Amino acid sequence: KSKLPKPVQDLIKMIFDVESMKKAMVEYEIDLQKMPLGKLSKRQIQAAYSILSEVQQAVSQGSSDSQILDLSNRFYTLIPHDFGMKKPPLLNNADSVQAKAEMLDNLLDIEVAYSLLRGGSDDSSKDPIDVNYEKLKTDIKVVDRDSEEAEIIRKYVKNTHATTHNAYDLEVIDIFKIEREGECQRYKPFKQLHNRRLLWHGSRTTNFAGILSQGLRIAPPEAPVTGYMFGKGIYFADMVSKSANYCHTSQGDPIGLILLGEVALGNMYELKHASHISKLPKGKHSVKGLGKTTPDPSANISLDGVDVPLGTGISSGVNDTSLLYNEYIVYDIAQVNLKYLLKLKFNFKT
Amino acid sequence: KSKLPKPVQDLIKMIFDVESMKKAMVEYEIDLQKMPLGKLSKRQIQAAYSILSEVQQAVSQGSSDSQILDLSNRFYTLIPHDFGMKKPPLLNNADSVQAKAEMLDNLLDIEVAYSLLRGGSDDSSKDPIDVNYEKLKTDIKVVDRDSEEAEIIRKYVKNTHATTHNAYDLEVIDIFKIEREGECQRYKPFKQLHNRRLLWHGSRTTNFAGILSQGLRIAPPEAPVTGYMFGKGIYFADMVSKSANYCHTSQGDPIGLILLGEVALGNMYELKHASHISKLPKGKHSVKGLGKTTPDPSANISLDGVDVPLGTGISSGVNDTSLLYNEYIVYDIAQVNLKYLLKLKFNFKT
Amino acid sequence: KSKLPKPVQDLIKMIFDVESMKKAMVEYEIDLQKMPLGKLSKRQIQAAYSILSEVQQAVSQGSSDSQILDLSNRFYTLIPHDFGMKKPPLLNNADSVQAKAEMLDNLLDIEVAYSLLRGGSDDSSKDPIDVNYEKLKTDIKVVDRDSEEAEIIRKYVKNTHATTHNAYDLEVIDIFKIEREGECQRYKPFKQLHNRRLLWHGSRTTNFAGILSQGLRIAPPEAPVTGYMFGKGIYFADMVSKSANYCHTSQGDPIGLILLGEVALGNMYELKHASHISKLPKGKHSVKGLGKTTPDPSANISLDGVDVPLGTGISSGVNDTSLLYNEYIVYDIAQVNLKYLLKLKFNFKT
Amino acid sequence: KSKLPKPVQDLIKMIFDVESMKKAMVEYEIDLQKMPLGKLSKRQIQAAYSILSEVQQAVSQGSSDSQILDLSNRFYTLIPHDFGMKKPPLLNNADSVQAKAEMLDNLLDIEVAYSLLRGGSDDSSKDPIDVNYEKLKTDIKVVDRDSEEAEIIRKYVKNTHATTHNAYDLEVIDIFKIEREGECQRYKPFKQLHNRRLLWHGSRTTNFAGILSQGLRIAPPEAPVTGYMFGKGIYFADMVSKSANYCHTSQGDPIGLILLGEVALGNMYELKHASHISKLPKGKHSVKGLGKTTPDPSANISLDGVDVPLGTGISSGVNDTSLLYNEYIVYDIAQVNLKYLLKLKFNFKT
Amino acid sequence: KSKLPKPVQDLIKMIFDVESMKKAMVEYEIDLQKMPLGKLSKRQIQAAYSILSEVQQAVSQGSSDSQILDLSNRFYTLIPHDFGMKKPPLLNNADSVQAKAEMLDNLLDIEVAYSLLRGGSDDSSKDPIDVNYEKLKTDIKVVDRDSEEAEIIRKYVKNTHATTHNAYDLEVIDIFKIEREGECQRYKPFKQLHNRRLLWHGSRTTNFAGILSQGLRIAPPEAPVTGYMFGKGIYFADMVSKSANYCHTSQGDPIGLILLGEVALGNMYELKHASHISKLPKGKHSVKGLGKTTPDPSANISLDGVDVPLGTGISSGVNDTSLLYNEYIVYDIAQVNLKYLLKLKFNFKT
Ligand SMILES: C[C@]1(c2nc3cccc(C(N)=O)c3[nH]2)CCCN1
Ligand SMILES: C[C@]1(c2nc3cccc(C(N)=O)c3[nH]2)CCCN1
Ligand SMILES: C[C@]1(c2nc3cccc(C(N)=O)c3[nH]2)CCCN1
Ligand SMILES: C[C@]1(c2nc3cccc(C(N)=O)c3[nH]2)CCCN1
Ligand SMILES: C[C@]1(c2nc3cccc(C(N)=O)c3[nH]2)CCCN1
Repeated sequence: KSKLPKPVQDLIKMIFDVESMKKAMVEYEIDLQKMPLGKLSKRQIQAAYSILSEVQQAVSQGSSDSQILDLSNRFYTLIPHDFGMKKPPLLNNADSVQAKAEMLDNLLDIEVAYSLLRGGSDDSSKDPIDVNYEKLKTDIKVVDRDSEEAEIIRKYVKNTHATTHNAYDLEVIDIFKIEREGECQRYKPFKQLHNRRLLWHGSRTTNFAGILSQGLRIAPPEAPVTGYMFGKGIYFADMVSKSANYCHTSQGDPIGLILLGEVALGNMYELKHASHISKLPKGKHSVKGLGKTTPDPSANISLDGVDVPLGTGISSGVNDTSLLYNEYIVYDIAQVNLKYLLKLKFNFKT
Repeated sequence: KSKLPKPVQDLIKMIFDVESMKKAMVEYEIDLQKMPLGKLSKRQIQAAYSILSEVQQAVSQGSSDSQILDLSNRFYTLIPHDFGMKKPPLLNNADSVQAKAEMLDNLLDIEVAYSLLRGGSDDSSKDPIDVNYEKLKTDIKVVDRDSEEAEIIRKYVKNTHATTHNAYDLEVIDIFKIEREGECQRYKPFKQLHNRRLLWHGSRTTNFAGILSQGLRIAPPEAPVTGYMFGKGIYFADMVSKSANYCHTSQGDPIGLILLGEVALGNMYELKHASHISKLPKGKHSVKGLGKTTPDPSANISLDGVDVPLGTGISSGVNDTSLLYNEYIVYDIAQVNLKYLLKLKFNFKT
Repeated sequence: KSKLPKPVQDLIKMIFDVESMKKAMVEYEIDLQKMPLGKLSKRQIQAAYSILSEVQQAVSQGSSDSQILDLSNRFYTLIPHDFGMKKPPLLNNADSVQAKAEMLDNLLDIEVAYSLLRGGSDDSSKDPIDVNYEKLKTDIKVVDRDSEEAEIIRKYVKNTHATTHNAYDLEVIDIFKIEREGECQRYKPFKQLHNRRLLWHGSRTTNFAGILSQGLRIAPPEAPVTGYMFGKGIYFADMVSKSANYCHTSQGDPIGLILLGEVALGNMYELKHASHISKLPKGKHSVKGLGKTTPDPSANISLDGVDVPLGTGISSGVNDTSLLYNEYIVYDIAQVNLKYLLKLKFNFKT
Repeated sequence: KSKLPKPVQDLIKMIFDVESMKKAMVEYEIDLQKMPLGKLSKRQIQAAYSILSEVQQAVSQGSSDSQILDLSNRFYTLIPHDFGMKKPPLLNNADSVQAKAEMLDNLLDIEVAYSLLRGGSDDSSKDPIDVNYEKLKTDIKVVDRDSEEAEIIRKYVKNTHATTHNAYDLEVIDIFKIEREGECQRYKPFKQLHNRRLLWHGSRTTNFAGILSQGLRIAPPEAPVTGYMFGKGIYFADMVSKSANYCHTSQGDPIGLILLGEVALGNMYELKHASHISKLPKGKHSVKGLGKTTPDPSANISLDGVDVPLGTGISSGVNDTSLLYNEYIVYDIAQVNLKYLLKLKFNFKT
Repeated sequence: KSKLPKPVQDLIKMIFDVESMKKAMVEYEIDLQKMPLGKLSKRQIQAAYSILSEVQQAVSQGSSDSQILDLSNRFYTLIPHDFGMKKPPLLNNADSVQAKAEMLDNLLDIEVAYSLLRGGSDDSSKDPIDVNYEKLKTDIKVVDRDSEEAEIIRKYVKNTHATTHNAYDLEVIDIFKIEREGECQRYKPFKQLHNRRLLWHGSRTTNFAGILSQGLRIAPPEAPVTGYMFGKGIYFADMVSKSANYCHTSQGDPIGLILLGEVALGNMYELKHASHISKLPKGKHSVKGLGKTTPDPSANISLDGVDVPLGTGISSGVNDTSLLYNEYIVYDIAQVNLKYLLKLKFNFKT
């Protein structure tokens, strides 16, 4: 039987859960009869991305309908949604393209997870636990609840979580230290870059197999730009509250996963409103969206050079921003070093 | 084409939505491969109820396990849940039986809805809209947004909805007046009973076909008692906030349905803590669970004799109660007269 | 002596107050010794705008300093700020250009007001009150406190003002009905455009002479784009709280002015994040920035066809927006019809 | 049997309740064995007042103890408090004298009530209800719950009651219109004085017999001045929250009484901090203590000339005051016309 | 070049800023054309104080106008305010005299600062930084951010700052240890007095040159008494929130200065309402105004004998007070030992 610790074994079952994949798809109204899990394709998803981009263009130009109707019908022909009646919803605005793209993003990681869950040798010489674990290409270790690392992290979570949106309370059930294969050399260069911070990154549970196996990725060129406040990059927050909302947990499934990564920010280009760049000013190596709220700077803390902004949340200098929280973006995956993964229990106050 | 107004036509598509049925089942982790919608049976559900009751008994006695294991395995053999690994959850406590029973309740109405959605004559001499509408055996009319009825109702909803649990805001999209076949004579007697009130009753969208076609029903004898604070009856609230939580809506599906019914309460037996009776004291005809919060009595209002407690929520006399809201229970379905049905939009504040 | 009502006479003294102009300039650290009020020039302000735009460009490119230093020194040579020591602040980021542009905007209206306050015939055949009043080219009337108009407006102000940012409370001291010369024909066309709404527009008191005499204007081409979430246009809000923050009042001067204008919106292009367009999609005639909060739609109200969204503030459908409040933008001044002007007393809670 | 309405009969039993008198005395730690109700004397209470004033003087001078000890022993020799051990508390500070004076105030009205409850003819030719009612020398009438008067009053109570100190909620159980003998001519003069307002005045239930029979009175000369922010006068509030705190109700006895009186204020001398005057500036006829909170002026309302400030509570112009609420004081009892008396139910939120 | 640390150099530029002086004067509506900075006189300010006192007297007596008009005209003849029209405001009430006195207080320290900024030798043998520094006659040192002193102070600031008036958040930018010449011997005596506490004292930035050079001073005899709740003395608070409001910072200038001083309180005379004494009871050496809120006593802390009440804010025993916060007053400047000065950044939540 697996020599893996019990908490890791449970982590493995969580991310490679087929029922969870199926559930996310039905939550999207996708018809599994026509589009089963094993039938998801990458080229199919790229095609869908392209259509979405075309809708956004049609929307910006103000297409004289008809074109919007055909594009909409084309999208649903590729992504078989079952509605029954009322007819398929029309994709005629930014809000609509954003939702569909967010879905394609998730469906791609599910496709990635299903494709890994079915490879190599589906024999039993070894239990499914250790095999699937190996497929992640990531070394996973449990962090003792009573250590220095755990204390810092828990405080990070406890302090950057306030009451302004306290629709729930956070409880850390498990803390894992992580270092995926590949993310141990690639970073070494950007390490010779100042302003490295330990930041939060939340994401749907059904995307973690893809995230651990492939690392955080930047949206492909066929993907619509709408939905990314600061262009196609990798986003992080310094307040657990901001990231936790991307875990999409609920009273039904109050358990979610969240990452903590070391990101070599370098000189940050500061902005207060959405701006599509990806182009970056000379000398800048990241973007910091300025939020209304920020961790108490006096409470900052470090270690090895990586700053950890676990100060309680206070009002920042500028409020003339649309953003509520800080937001950090990098446009090179090499600037990111995934360090920890937290299994969190969301208790809703309701 | 259907002569029904557009809002009613939309109501019809909502309650007879197969994708919605399928989605509620997958949300329960049920494996549709083994247990498709068309395969749901009433006797199967009664059997499942019986097992649940046996678990509750085993739990109260403190069964020396083994018996709990076999009962648990028996439940999952009847209700095929797909877990993958970790093994099926053990049903060894009140909290566990309550969740499963709540599920069986919902699965029964879905079974009822699927069985109605497939009967009579699946021909096309008439569009599916009018046919399915007739299957409800309920007369449905739209209440003009600018009428007296609509004004009273909206205020009822606006005032009994506070900020203590404001995880969302309520918006009335449609208001329907209703009178199902059968619920027009049966009540006439209990009408000759004082203390009639117009109260709220929320419920999952997927249960409305069953509710409209069969009316509100009291739990069967095989059903576990755990989960019903005051025995097997029909529950109502006088604060929309209390009932709205049973609609189980979310950011994904922020739309829900809620009923308003006239209930001939008669003399109410007042209690402050859960009590399983169903037996009722001589001269009493209902139970009022006393809550910490209550609509402002000064703001009460009537019409035809039916009191409408739309006063804003204030602290009640007694707080020495566990209950947060008032709760009304009747043990005879004839004491209930369903009058209106509201389509509501839940806007979460998050 | 002036036949004007006392409240209008007081309004006149307010907007044509020289001490107020002088005070706004010193608040900007401007040195009146070098740059007196009478020395402000329009070409000087246009030049300053150009420099600011050049800084923004330098900032976006990431100019290798030196260029940033010379541009900064050029700006302060044109706009003489007295610092004393520490040296002039460097304009090397978006946040810096925005503040300076906001200042140039205000300084231009002050220049406009000073230029009107000194023209025609500074004789005394007529008192300064009626003369200056005429210079506004706007017909001003007092709205009786106990009328229908006043009631609607006050409710508009009372309901769209919540407690989330209740750093103050609002009190309407005077309500004026207005129709400036020119804004009585120019609009007639766009009146034949649907979706006309009565919206709020706040602004510094020292800008009202310019606003009444010239009407709301769209930023000139030399002006930096940074600072306008949706391009150079005319912005309105449907929640008095949003607009009131642009009055820049305080415990020292708790009195401010705010406008209510009828804007022929037409088809609104809906967005959730900043987007510089001005280009507009075919068929769209305005932009609606979607906020997290919005007036209760059920409470909407009209008259003559102009909708007045005085519903209390509730959570809107989407929160996936950066914006807190709704925001409406039009890119043609003819789409705007200034109707009322309110003198408001801000009571801070502190 | 009494022809008095039931609500008035209940009012009568409330204010002439001996058990209530006894209870207030034991709440004061007074030993009824030594000082029974029937043993309370007016001269005894005046003597006690004098001692208290002497303590205040000793406190202001900073008496070298001993004098403080003898005065303290003298007070407790007159007012027999049972402590048991620890010894009698020392009266050596303002806070101590204030509490004792407040007690003497209450004990005097109880003495007054007991002295009325035992006079004339304790025969039974008439029931105790009508007799005691007559002893009040006040004409009492019930105000129908569905009238104009009741509506105004209830709104007055509902709006001037907020959430800042919402340790309870208010419910009006009975509303009485009142006009005591004597207070129907005496006022006629001051009626020819502007600025008449309908204000709140709360007070312990055990003081109402004295208040109805003798009217609101100003503290006697022997009484300490400490405790009266603005000298010995008659105090009123324009926010039910302020007055309700002087009813001293609780979860045990959540029922209290509160008055509404018409007071001919005249020119008000405005102050922001305690000031002992009673001397009043020429032309002023009352004092208005300026509070941080005040009823919304726009919502003011009148009738017959008496202003009723039932506007919801908002932040007032000045916060540089110690006072939280407005407070009105008059130094001539003739300036007061008691109009209504409300029986209120306090529901604590706890 | 100056050997002073950079943070001290910045402190020096802050308090000796001429633009800041000019700005405070224009904020007062003072006409710099008539009353330039260099034209401010001490005798002129004393004269103005006298007039204010005369107005207060006229107000208390209730002067039959005319006298109020002449006094008002006399005040504005001495203090040249530019209004333009509407005419000069009438000084006919306590609220008016308080504002004017507060202004004279500030104008005097500005006069003091301008008089120091222009003395000795305006040569350049030494840079203006070290010269002006010497003129303060105060030894200034920077306290390392990571020391014991800094930790205690920051906690003092973080805990005595709540959410009840959280219109802003506090950030300590610099912490200076201070000991002015003279305040090193004078205190030695009162050090042999118990109950020494480290308390807060806020003040306008433009008053610090005067405060450091002359120390905290007690109002002169010609000064009005109105405005000083407990007579002319030196006031301190034990909750940073109370003192911070006297820094008069804003979104425009969110930076302020605040002092921490050791005050030898001795026996405190406790009061709950304003009381003009200065006379003090035998054995008492200070006054403590009792507030509704107070630092958690359990969290008290000391060092060398000086208590530091940095407990979080909790409800105090008595609420029967007008005061919201505690307030300490001493009537001998020798009882005060200025120890630290904090540069604070105010972040408004708005
Ligand atoms: C909306 C979007 C996003 N913005 C974020 C800001 C802070 C944190 C996260 C996170 N995932 O933890 C964010 N995710 C844009 C890129 C993909 N999803
Ligand atoms: C938990 C339970 C329930 N209690 C309620 C109290 C007030 C209202 C409702 C409602 N459905 O609107 C309630 N439903 C017990 C019976 C079935 N579900
Ligand atoms: C920041 C900016 C602005 N945005 C607004 C949104 C709603 C209302 C107003 C207003 N003035 O009442 C706004 N003003 C951009 C254009 C000039 N000032
Ligand atoms: C404390 C004191 C008092 N101050 C008040 C201010 C507003 C209302 C009332 C009231 N009784 O309704 C007050 N009572 C001083 C005079 C006797 N009691
Ligand atoms: C209003 C007044 C004042 N009262 C205070 C109470 C606590 C602290 C302070 C402070 N300056 O930090 C105070 N200042 C009266 C004397 C001058 N200003």
